[PDB]
Amino acid sequence: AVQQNKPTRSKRGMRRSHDALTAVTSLSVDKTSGEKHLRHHITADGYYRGRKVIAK
Amino acid sequence: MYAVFQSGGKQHRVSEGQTVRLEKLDIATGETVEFAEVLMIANGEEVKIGVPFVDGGVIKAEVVAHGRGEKVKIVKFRRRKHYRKQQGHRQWFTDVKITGISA
Amino acid sequence: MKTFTAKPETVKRDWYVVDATGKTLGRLATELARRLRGKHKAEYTPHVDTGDYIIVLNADKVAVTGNKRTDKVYYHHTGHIGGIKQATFEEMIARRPERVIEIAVKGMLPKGPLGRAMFRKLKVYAGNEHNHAAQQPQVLDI
Amino acid sequence: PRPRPRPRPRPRPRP
Amino acid sequence: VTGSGKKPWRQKGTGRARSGSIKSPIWRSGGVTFAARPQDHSQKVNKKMYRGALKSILSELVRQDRLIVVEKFSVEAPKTKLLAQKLKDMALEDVLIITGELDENLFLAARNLHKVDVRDATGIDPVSLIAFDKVVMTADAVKQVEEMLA
Amino acid sequence: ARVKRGVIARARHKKILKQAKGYYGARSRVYRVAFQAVIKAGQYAYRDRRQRKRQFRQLWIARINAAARQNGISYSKFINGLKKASVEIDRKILADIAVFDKVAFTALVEKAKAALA
Amino acid sequence: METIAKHRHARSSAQKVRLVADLIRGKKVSQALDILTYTNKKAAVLVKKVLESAIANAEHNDGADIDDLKVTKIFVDEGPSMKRIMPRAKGRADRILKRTSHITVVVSDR
RNA sequence: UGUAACGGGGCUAAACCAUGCACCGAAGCUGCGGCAGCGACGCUUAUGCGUUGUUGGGUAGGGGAGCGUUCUGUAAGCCUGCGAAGGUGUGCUGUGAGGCAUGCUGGAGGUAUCAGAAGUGCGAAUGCUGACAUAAGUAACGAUAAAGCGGGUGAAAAGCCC
RNA sequence: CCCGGCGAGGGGAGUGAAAAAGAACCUGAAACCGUGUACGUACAAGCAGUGGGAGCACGCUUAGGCGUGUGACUGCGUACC
Repeated sequence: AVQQNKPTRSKRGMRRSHDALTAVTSLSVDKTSGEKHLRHHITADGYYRGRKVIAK
Repeated sequence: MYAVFQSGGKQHRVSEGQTVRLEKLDIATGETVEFAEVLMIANGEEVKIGVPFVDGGVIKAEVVAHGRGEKVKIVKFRRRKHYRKQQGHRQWFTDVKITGISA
Repeated sequence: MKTFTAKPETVKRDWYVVDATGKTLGRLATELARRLRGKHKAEYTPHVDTGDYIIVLNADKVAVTGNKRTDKVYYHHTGHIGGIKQATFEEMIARRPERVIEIAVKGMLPKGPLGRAMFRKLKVYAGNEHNHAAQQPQVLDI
Repeated sequence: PRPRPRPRPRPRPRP
Repeated sequence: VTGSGKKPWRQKGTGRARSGSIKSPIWRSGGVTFAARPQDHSQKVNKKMYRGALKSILSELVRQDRLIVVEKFSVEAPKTKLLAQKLKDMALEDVLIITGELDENLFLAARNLHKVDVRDATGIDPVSLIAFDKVVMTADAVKQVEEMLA
Repeated sequence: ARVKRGVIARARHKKILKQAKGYYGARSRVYRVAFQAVIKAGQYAYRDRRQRKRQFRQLWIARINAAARQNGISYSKFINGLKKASVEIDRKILADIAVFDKVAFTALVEKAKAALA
Repeated sequence: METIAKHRHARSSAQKVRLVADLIRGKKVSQALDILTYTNKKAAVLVKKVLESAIANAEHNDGADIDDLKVTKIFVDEGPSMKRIMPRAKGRADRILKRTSHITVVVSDR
């Protein structure tokens, strides 16, 4: 339940080796408006695959 | 041309031109020193093995320094017995430069 | 001055071929361990692998005195719940003839990364024909 | 800063 | 220490160390086991030891030619300017003015000068005969300090 | 006269941590652990000052015994032959002779072989 | 030209922000802003506000060349801890730390 | 629990008996240099010695000799805004506690030598106070009555308004 | 003045001997947490040090070699009270 000796910075650091975040690195430019967005996601303006899908 | 002689408790393999660090002698800084206790003289397939010493061989060397060595920390410790002793030491040395190897 | 210590990048290793036909296992593997460790060279360094490569042939032709051919049991444990296994000398020769010298040499070798490094230079072959003719291995009469 | 309920004691024996 | 004599926590049960009072010296806000008291540091000196030391001090003064005996020492006015004019003519700057009779005319003139001090012949002490570089005697002070030491 | 032990205690801990530089983990930052490490290192330094004279001597013996057997003589007979030949060259020089100049060691082996035989 | 730009007393632990800050170390400001736009962390919008503040300081206070601008050094240093009391069971108290951090972003052109 | 009654490899001599000669082998002994204690010593003389002999593992404990800090006299003297103390590094130095010089910060106090007085030297006491780690970004986010959508506000709306 | 939510915070400018004196404000130690640089480290078992020691990176006069930092491998080595 409790530890007998405290973990070091090594044991803490080697545990956090897999806690690093992952980048997206796959930004897709829009077909018509040419704005960056995620794959299979609409843009902030409301464009998806060139069509103004949201009209809002 | 490298020769082997005896010194203050140890032997050295020295050659003419190089310098060697050995134990402190009572020699002035500027005068020369002669080592007649040569043990072996090898001159490039001309070898001489003294028994015990080489007959007619002497090393005419020249002293350059008489300083003290590095400080070593002697630590005496006895666990759970309330004993601990600290002591330092700087051994005296003498830098000796070999200037002459007589066959 | 400071005594000589052999540099690992400047060592001069050699290739040797010995024949294990009619040889006593202890008397042979010890000499192989001596050459692998580098105790025969005047430039021996305890922390530097200065030995030579050894190619031993006829691994199954090694001989043992007395009744050790059927009574020398080679124990090894699998690390499991009840996995202790044993094999005699006669059985191990038929199954893994090359493993007899390797275990005998490794126990005669120092333990550690350096001892494992010098064990890599021991080439064992059950037959009398090896595939290391490219290194020009000379015959070692021992 | 409060203490703790203390470990529950076992039934004490005798001779 | 202004505080309570109440036990902080229980003797057992708690995981804390054993404590009986918050005024303990191993605690903050109160401590000092062996606290000082107003005491007397003066130590007794024998009469022959005190008189013997003064005679040995005066004997070393004439060996280091620091004792200057004169027939008289008195200023006409209590002004410190004319007293500072006086000892400068005899090439003295840091002296102990000791006279047989302490006159207020000389007492006032040496009150502001740091390096001089005026005393009465009966009121001599060892430290001023040592701290000051030179010491000057008038004629009748020598005959009064001779009998008081004997 | 209250004496504040601030400057003296900090300088005492800094001296210990200065000697403990290079140690792993808390043995170079924590004064409690470093002081044990420095004392243990000082004990090892005193101990290994004797083992250095042992390890080097047995190293030279291995050097001599290796080169002597290359010339066809055991170490036990080589030192005995050198002793009978009135030769006082120590194992430190003899190990360095065999490493560098193989020619001089062969003359020393032949000198010890003539005295032994 | 260095143009340091930091945000002290950020309401977040330094451990959580260092995960975000490690993503944009050694990257162009154009790519770093795009990375921080689609990163779903609270520290992602925290350091994005510092980064755009660092970009604006690199054009108004001194220098030029916004497109040729690289985030060379970035680090998160822990700040003061605001300490509260969390009432726990059995009448005992466990003291919690509202950990803060100092997000320092320095971006140059070389 | 696993060979597990040569340390292991392994050994028919690398096992046992007798003999001999070598070698390894301790901080033991010898060689060199250095320090200290004690007893003698030719004669030096409040002292070093060409010396000479011998000693120097150590708990409790006893004896002897020292280092460092604060304050006081020394000392209205000395250093110091061309930079004190403290802090942080380096190079020397003594057997040692330590000391000297100096790079940087710092900014106005410190203090020679010789004496005196201690609130005079912290690793431990489940020691006290304050700060920061640890487990760990883990449990948990506090009745399983339940939320879903649209519009508005706002930098940002699952929790605000309709 | 600019970024930022007419925020918080920061960067410029200015005052100031000094803003590594900005109100959390003289001096800012250690524990602890970081970033950069040099080396080692993903086949190698243990009080994590010590003796030896190759390699690498620098700092130098010398053109021979020392020093600093890391340190493969290796004998020895089971913390303090």
